[PDB]
Amino acid sequence: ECQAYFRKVIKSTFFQIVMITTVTTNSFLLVLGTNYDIQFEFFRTFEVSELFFVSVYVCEFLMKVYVDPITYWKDGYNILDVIILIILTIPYLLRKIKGNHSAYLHFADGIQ
Amino acid sequence: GCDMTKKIVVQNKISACTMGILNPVQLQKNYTYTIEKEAYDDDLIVFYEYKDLGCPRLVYYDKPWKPVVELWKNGIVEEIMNAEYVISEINGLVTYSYSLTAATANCRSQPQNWSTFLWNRENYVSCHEDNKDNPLLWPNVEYQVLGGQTNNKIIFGQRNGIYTFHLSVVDPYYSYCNLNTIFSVYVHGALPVTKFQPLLTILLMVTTTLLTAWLAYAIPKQLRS
Amino acid sequence: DYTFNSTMEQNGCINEAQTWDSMIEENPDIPLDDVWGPQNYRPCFSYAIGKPGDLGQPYEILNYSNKNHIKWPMTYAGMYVYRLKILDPNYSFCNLT
Ligand SMILES: *[C@@H]1O[C@H](CO)[C@@H](O[C@@H]2O[C@H](CO)[C@@H](O[C@@H]3O[C@H](CO[C@@H]4O[C@H](CO)[C@@H](O)[C@H](O)[C@@H]4O)[C@@H](O)[C@H](O[C@@H]4O[C@H](CO)[C@@H](O)[C@H](O)[C@@H]4O)[C@@H]3O)[C@H](O)[C@H]2NC(C)=O)[C@H](O)[C@H]1NC(C)=O
Ligand SMILES: *[C@@H]1O[C@H](CO)[C@@H](O[C@@H]2O[C@H](CO)[C@@H](O[C@@H]3O[C@H](CO)[C@@H](O)[C@H](O)[C@@H]3O)[C@H](O)[C@H]2NC(C)=O)[C@H](O)[C@H]1NC(C)=O
Ligand SMILES: *[C@@H]1O[C@H](CO)[C@@H](O[C@@H]2O[C@H](CO)[C@@H](O)[C@H](O)[C@H]2NC(C)=O)[C@H](O)[C@H]1NC(C)=O
Ligand SMILES: *[C@@H]1O[C@H](CO)[C@@H](O)[C@H](O)[C@H]1NC(C)=O
Repeated sequence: ECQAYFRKVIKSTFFQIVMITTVTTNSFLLVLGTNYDIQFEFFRTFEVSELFFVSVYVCEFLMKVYVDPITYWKDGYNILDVIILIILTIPYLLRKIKGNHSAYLHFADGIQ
Repeated sequence: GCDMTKKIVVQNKISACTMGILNPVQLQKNYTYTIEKEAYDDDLIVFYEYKDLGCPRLVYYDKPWKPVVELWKNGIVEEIMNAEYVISEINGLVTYSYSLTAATANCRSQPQNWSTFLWNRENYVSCHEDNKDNPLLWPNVEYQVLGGQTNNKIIFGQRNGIYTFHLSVVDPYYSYCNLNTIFSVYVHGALPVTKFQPLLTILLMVTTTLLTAWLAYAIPKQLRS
Repeated sequence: DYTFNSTMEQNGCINEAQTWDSMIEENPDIPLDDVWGPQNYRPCFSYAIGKPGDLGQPYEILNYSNKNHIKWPMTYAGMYVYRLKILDPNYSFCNLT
């Protein structure tokens, strides 16, 4: 039914521009995050931007949760990006709200 | 009796000054620091003294840390101190946990904590003897005693502030002198958490519902064309 | 225009010392002979007395067991008639210059 319009929307350059802008702001967040001051202070911007980024990435995985994984199981770049989404989503789900038994921090800059 | 020439010092091999946080040239002129309402119940503030303390030690959050104390006779290093010693807070904060809680320390006589009342060489009866009428009411009550043959340390909180450790050497077989000191440490953690009851999964579900609402809004866009 | 071997540090001075320019600044009008001496001396290796100032300025409390030599600008030629005075406040009973 509406799959044609959804694929037309996903072909539009504006959604890709918004995605690229969000992940470039994520790159700048990592650039400011290797510092120590903005790491934990003057960091409300970090919090709201990271919430925006994880919302955008969850939305991207929702676009890639379609029947198109019949092509995201044999291809090249496509399996790489969905597996990257999985190994992104799971750790910060068990890191940002952890409450668990774990040793220490070695995958913040790695996830970014 | 006591030997008045003996004293205890804490090593300050590298200190928090002379790097990109604080400088020695400023702290003496009333460099007052903040407490974020975690000691007893409000607007408590702390006043560091550089002359009395010096440059404070620097450790990191979630690092198993133990102070190492040395004995001095006539102003000369002679031997590190290996007896059992305890620490406390003069201000009275609770935002620091302890290591392995006395069961993996093989305690057998219900050790006493900072709740029986100051500790000294007098009040202290250990728990590693075989006293016959208080073995346990204790699954995992902690072991508020460092040093000695055991290997328990202090796990730090995430407050990111200066702490003033008041240290008392507690073994009653080392010397008759009530060895005691005051030293200062400072922690520089990773990140405070202001996530509250909104979880990552809760906000994820909110975003999924909003995106499905957007799709249900864009369905008539294809329907109207 | 005259300096010496070293600075505050590399000589062991834990806290801020007291140099010649600061002490000439200390005394407004009285001549130099009453500016600094054994009646006014405070050591640098103190950690409690005067100041935790920034360290690295020229150090003029020169003595033996210290290497502290004298230095002058290389370019121009001149003379500086130096009078040497002993600063230790419990060395002798009299003045030695
Ligand atoms: C000729 O000039 C030379 C230097 O130009 C002088 O040599 C210096 O002598 C000083 C004392 O006579 C030395 O001062 C240092 O003072 C420190 C005192 O700090 C204490 O810290 C404790 C901490 O608990 C406090 O309670 C105390 O109240 C004090 O504040 C000492 O720690 C220090 O001892 C060692 O020094 C060496 C450096 O050689 C360090 O590497 C070491 O870690 C330790 O701290 C020392 O006593 C000063 O070091 C020394 N400098 C040199 C280069 O030798 C001579 O004294 C002058 N001649 C005469 C006759 O006065
Ligand atoms: C400091 O040490 C004392 C021991 O002298 C501790 O008191 C004892 O603590 C244990 C563990 O909490 C208590 O056992 C359990 O108590 C709970 C109620 O909190 C009960 O539901 C369990 O069934 C079990 O009985 C024990 O009763 C208690 N003893 C007394 C006399 O109160 C104390 O908790 C230690 N405090 C700290 C901060 O470590
Ligand atoms: C100050 O300059 C003098 C140069 O006169 C340096 O003196 C040398 O010091 C070393 C250290 O023990 C001796 O082995 C040499 O024999 C000295 N040479 C001379 C010519 O005196 C001294 O090192 C300089 N001080 C500093 C801090 O660099
Ligand atoms: C800090 O304390 C010192 C001594 O207690 C006092 O002289 C000074 O005025 C104080 N400064 C401020 C800003 O409170």
